[PDB]
Amino acid sequence: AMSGPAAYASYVVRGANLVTAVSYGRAMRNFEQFMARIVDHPNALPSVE
Amino acid sequence: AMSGPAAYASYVVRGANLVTAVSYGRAMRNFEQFMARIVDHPNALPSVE
Repeated sequence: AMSGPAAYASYVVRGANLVTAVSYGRAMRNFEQFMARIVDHPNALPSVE
Repeated sequence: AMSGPAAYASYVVRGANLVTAVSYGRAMRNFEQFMARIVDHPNALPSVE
């Protein structure tokens, strides 16, 4: 017996990646984390937890 | 005597322009108004008015 997930994780190109996917021809996994670290906390050192 | 602007037009790379400027090698002009055509309201034909 084991207990894992039941479904796939869903990744989809939503409203901010979809502009750079169309216009630049490059997209990114999870835009919201890249934006919330470059401009929101620019001096946050990479910690583990 | 003519009427004209008192100052220059501003363009700042703040916001979502700064993420793609750092992560990728490119940057829009007016990313926000450019976003409202592609994902916020698609298949709308260009009209001058």
